[PDB]
Amino acid sequence: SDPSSINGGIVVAMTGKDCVAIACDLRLGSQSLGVSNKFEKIFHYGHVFLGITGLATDVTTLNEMFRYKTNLYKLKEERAIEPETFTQLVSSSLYERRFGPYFVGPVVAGINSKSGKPFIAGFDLIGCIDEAKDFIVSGTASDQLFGMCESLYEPNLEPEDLFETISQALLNAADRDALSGWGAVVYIIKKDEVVKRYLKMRQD
Amino acid sequence: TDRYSFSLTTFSPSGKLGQIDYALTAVKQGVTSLGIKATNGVVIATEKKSSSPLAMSETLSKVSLLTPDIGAVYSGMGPDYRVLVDKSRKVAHTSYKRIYGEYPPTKLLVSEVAKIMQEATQSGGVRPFGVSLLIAGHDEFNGFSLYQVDPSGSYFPWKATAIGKGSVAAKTFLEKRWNDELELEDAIHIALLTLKESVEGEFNGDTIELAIIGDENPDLLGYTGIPTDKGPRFRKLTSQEINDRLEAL
Amino acid sequence: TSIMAVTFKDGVILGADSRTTTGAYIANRVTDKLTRVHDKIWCCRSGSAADTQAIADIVQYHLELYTSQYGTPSTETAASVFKELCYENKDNLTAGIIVAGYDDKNKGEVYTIPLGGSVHKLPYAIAGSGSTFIYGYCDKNFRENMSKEETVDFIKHSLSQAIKWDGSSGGVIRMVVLTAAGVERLIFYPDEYEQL
Amino acid sequence: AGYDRHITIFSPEGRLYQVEYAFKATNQTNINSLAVRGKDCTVVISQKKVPDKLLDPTTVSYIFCISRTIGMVVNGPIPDARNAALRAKAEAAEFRYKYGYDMPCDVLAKRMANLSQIYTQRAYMRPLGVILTFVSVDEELGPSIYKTDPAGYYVGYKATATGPKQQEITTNLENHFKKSKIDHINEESWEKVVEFAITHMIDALGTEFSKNDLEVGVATKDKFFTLSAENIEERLVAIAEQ
Amino acid sequence: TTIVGVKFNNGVVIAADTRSTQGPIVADKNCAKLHRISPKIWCAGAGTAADTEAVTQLIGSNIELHSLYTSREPRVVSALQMLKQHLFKYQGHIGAYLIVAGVDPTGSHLFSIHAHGSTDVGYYLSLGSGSLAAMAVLESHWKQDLTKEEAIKLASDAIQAGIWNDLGSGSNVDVCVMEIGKDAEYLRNYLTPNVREEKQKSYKFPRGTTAVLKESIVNICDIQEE
Amino acid sequence: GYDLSNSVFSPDGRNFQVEYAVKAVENGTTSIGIKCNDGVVFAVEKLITSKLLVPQKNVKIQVVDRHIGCVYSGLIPDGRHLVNRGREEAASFKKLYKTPIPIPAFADRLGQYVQAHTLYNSVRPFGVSTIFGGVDKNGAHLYMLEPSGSYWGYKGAATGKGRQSAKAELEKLVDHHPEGLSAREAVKQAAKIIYLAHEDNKEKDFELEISWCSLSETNGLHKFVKGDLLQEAIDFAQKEIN
Amino acid sequence: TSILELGQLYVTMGAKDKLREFIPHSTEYMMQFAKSKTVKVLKTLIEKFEQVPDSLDDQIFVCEKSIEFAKREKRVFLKHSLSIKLATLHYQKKQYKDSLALINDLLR
Amino acid sequence: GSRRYDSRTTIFSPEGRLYQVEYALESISHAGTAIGIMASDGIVLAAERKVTSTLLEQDTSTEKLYKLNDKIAVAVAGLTADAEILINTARIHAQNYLKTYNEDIPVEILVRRLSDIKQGYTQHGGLRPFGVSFIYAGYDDRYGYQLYTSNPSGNYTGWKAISVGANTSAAQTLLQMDYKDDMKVDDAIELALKTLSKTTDSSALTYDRLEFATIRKGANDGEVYQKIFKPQEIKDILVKTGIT
Repeated sequence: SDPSSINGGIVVAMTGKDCVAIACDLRLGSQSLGVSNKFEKIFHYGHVFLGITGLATDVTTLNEMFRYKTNLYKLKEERAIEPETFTQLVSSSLYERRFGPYFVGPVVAGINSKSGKPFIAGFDLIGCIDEAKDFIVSGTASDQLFGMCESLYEPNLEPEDLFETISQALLNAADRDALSGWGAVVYIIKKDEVVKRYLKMRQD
Repeated sequence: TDRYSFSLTTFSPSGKLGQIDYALTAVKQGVTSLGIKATNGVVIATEKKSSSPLAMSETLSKVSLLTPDIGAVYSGMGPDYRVLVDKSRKVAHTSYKRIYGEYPPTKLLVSEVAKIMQEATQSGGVRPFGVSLLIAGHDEFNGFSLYQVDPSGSYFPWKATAIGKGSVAAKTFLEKRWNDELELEDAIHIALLTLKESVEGEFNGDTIELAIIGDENPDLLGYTGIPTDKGPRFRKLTSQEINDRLEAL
Repeated sequence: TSIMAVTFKDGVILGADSRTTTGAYIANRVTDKLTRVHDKIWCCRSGSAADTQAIADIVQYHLELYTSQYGTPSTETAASVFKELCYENKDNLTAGIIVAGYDDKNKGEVYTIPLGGSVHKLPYAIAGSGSTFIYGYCDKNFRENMSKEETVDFIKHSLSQAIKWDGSSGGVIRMVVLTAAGVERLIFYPDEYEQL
Repeated sequence: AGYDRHITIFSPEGRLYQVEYAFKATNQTNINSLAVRGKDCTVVISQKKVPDKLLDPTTVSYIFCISRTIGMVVNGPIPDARNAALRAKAEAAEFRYKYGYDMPCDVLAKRMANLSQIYTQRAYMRPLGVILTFVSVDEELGPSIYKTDPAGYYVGYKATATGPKQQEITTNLENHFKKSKIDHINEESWEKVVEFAITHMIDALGTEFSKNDLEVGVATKDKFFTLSAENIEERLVAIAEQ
Repeated sequence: TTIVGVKFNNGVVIAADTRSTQGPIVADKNCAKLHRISPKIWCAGAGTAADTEAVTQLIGSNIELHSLYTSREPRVVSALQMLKQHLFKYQGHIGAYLIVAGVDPTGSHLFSIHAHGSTDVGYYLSLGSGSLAAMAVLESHWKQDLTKEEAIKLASDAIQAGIWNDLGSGSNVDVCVMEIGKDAEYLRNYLTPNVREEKQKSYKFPRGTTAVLKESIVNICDIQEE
Repeated sequence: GYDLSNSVFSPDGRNFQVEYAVKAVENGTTSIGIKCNDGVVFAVEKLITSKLLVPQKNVKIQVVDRHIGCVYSGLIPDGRHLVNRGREEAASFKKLYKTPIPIPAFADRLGQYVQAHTLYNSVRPFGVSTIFGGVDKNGAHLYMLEPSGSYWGYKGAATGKGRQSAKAELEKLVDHHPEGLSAREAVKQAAKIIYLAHEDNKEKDFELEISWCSLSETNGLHKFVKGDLLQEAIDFAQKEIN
Repeated sequence: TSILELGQLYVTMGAKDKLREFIPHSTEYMMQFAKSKTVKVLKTLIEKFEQVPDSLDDQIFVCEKSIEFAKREKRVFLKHSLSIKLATLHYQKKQYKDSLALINDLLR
Repeated sequence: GSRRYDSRTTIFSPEGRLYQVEYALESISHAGTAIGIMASDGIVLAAERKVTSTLLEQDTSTEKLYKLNDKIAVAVAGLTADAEILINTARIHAQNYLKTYNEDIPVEILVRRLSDIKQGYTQHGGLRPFGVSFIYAGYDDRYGYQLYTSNPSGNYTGWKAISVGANTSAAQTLLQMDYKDDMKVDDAIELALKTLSKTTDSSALTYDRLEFATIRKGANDGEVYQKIFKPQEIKDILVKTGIT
């Protein structure tokens, strides 16, 4: 019916201690048909990670839009662009496409490397700075995700245990979803190094 | 009609651009200002001047605020400084407090204002603004920084510099007076002492304008109850604070 | 909303009721509708709160600029700024504006300007949704050049029928008096006008 | 090129001669003003001269009402006086509209100032050859005088004068505040500030004045008025009976 | 989502709550809806989230530019006016409901602006969605001539009862008390409603429970060194 | 070079262009404006170049609105542009404020237009002097506008070749009648000094055109004096100069 | 705030042996302070001692000891300042041969 | 009026030639030298600063050296204001190319685009040129390492060794005798240093007056490490080559 729900897909992001994790499913098709599992929805610009849901075309156009700006930032400033001003950047580019809205949901996940402090932030649609320091949820099955996350999470976890928690929070939610079910990637993101583990997940 | 869109700055037959050669002379026909960069802070100090002594001097500003961490100070023309300070602020808000929702780093602010000078060098109906600016400011990631933007549109970082008419003598004085670690307390005494060799005028806080990009002041914050942000790192020094330091030279 | 103005011997008195609704909920019941856009030319806002407010500024912009180049404008003149702007935004916006002022030459004058934009000179004007109830009371009982105290109790009795029958109006009744003497505020509380 | 001061271009001396030529043209009406800050008022007095009997004396004027709080006194040619009177009016409407209070004098000094710079930066706009004295009474800054000039330079004043013989006035004002030892006369009423002002002007210019050769403008709190020749006549007798 | 502002003749208290919603799902458990137009002018926002936040940015910039050119401290009325024009040219398609509270060189203030371009005055305003519930409380216990100590109780209890009579309300009560002649005081988390009930079972799992179908390592943290 | 244009400045306060525009107006025919108690009375000397002309069929007094007489000297075509412009500006004001324009308002407008033509490289300042007035509801007023954009109130103004004869005789008329004179009585006065202003212009022959705007004769409209009233004026003057 | 009011402690004071003594212990206090504004402060304590005579010897002593610290702990600026005052103590006590040798050496 | 005072500087001379272009070329030998030397394993870019003072901060300065993208950096010699502009034009062009094809720009394409920009200013509009000369060091797979100079007219030619700025004729003679087709990067660094030691416009040649940067295949997995050196790494390799 609405554009975002045609293309499906979910993004979950959860702080731990000194670390963060962002995760997605890799289904991407239109309506009934699953077309591809060779589509990643988490992109990164330096050490800011951006996964994004909703309309498949506005995903790939924000990947290009944001990229172009974080080049101009890297050359000019000569340091990587920090997640904390990336949050403001997300708000501003949406909000000037106020009319002709983008039917999206950015989930920004990163680590401030100058204190070691874990940072997450959210957006849906044309702005809305969804503050948390616990988790941010987005996508077309935010309801499913949301349940798993609020009950499991105990604050200030170890990165290994953060991996157990987020693997579960995607797995159970996804097959009580019809707009997901094909593939899954979990980025465990330490403030010195980036592990990508693709999970096993039953086919729809 | 109008048909002034042809450049009024052109290369000279001997090379170099005549109009920017003219503008720089003008900077040394002005007032005198200097800046010293300390380890833990930055100071700028300049002379306040007016036509008659019956004119005020508190309603005039030659140290002006761009951001709460970045002040500017000039030598050159008063009228030409006034407009560019406003344009400096306008571009600092529109291209960095709307798109990053915060204030720009000193290097990034320098560069913006250098474009505005640049289109005063290119195109018709402009002649260069005849100022040299110091832009001292502080950002977190490169710490304390001192710049000089010139009539030409280049910028230079410096470790200590002066501009104005008493410039050639002043940088010679500051060459022996610069040290590898200088404290901000010590620097304040230095800048006053240099500008005392450069100014004959009756030497009070009311004629010497002092501004520091020292350290953060949570009392100029304007609010409390937020511990996350901290106040202005700029702090304009009014007559009373300078008067104690007059006596300590 | 209920506003009116009615002329008298030395000027005009302007009258209003300060209840201001959005739907069923009153947003604020002390909200003034009596607006100074020039210092002897006041006006009374009605129709949508937004729409009239925007118009009252742009009309202020053009009478300020009148007074600095050409001397103070007449009531006739201020009405015509309202007219021609209501003209441009007839379908875009709605306004009811009754324009009432003191002139030092022709005394006080009342013009009324509906939403289409037209002017009509009248000795008395009513507008709002309070005014389709009080129509008959106002016309039986009116005589030109009535004493000051008789004006005060007429506008009062008129506006007490408006608050009684229309429920969209209410609050305090306020008035502005334009006279040779100056601008004088009146206010009458609910406990005063129910008896009177 | 032989073109070097037809446009607003620096000289080998690094200067704008073009702009200097404006300041040699601010003295063509040869009128003089003096304006002094009381304690709770501002007063500005200027000369009036009519060259013929055949003008109407009322309309001849140099003190132009801009806001209802900001008076403006003009030294230099009346064509550029008017263009300066108009622009200012435009900004005064403009400030109220967008910021929702009346324009401060302080802010009128910088707008009209920045506008002056823009006329010496275009290579096709000739600057106004008018020195404007802006008198006001502000509540946030107190009584103030701001003087702009054809360059766009400005500063505040404790008192100031303008005009070709204005050096003379500078002597009177300097000597006067030297004795008081404060920037403003301690006097709580506008009447006696009109009385003081005329006295220094009689001393300086060396000529006593009449009702029809004066023009007086007074800024009080919250209103700006000009006095007529009749109210000025009263003031003159009371200097004699001090 | 409720806003109260309580003007008294010493200062002004403006308080609002931290629950933001996106329909029946609670979007955020703490988010600061108290925005600083200026340091001395704080407002709060109710209504559409993406439209409050962004337009406090626009005017925040425009008021600072303005004050720097005027070399005087902001007026409140300056904030109110900037907003009014801006909203009106979109003709109510930006659904901002602000209570613009502020001290200035004219005294303590409280104004309202609604999502059409309408502006109202008052010494007590209530606005937003949970308005109705806060408004009811106020009129019974108010009087003019409050102190900051009276006012702060009354506002915060109207916000606490708004939780318990509205579903958009919830979570922590933030209050900001801006006195005249002082720095504004952000007494955040003045009232805690409730602490989240202790759950009866640990849910942290064994390690190696999940499976990994493949994996790879990429470090984007560096580009390949010498 | 610095003596050639309008955007130039020169260190004598002169701006040689504009001064040269007065020299154009100095080739014009005499035009007077008699300010009377009830209104204004214009007359213009109209040179009869040749006996080939069709007589009384060129009007050098053109109306602006319905209540502001306008008569100009200098370059005839150039003046026609300035009047067209003040008929636009009158019409804009009539719409926007729904009253016939005041004369101090009409003054502001025209004043601005000619001032404009001294600040650009690509324009020439117009070389015409206007004389305009009428009756508005603040009373009758009269203004003369210099090519420099200078103007003043006036109880009698003139311009033209025979501004020499005319001025001295206007002094005579304010010392005849220092309490003013009637607009009817002033028809005969405009005839008398236009005739005397053709003894600086006696190489030709001429036709006298007289128009008035007075409250008390024309109900505040700008009308022409015509038929038998007009020939009584011609005879009166004709017999004095013989 | 503590140093300015320690200035009253050393010398004001009335002519005593304790005044004498106190000035050689001011130079000890100097070394603890060890900062930029110590340099200016030192000179003024020394001037007040000069002003009131208390032991010929001892005056010359405190200046010499301070010129020693003025090239090893404090900078060049201090040393020539103190050396002018040493020159002055010599000329006024009427030792012209010592005052000359001191002056010449400075002045290239 | 305006047409009278019009410069007309964009007309041909009797020679068919453009006076302002030559005047631009005249003035760049008043700015410092920037040299490129192409080794077979990398590219050395070696620039001599046109300023120096002991009170200068010349340590955060990258006042000759700019990254246009992480694979193509430039050496700038001339009027710095005009140059700054083109530098952000170039960044905007690189990112555009990257938006539309999702592939980094080849060195051939970006050098043609900057050059056309220059061409416009001398061709019409009555403007004066942008007096800048760029030495482009870049890596692409399609043609490898490629070295390039462009001039204010807006014309480019590839080079195996080039010098721009001050003493162009001089540096060229030297380069021709001490070049070999294939070198290591070190030998190049050495040569880069050596030419600037014989051409330096002050007798002394120091690290704090060198900006110096390479692009090296010392990044494994067929990638290129853009390195702009710190002046304390310059100090060691200058003692290595035995200059100081």
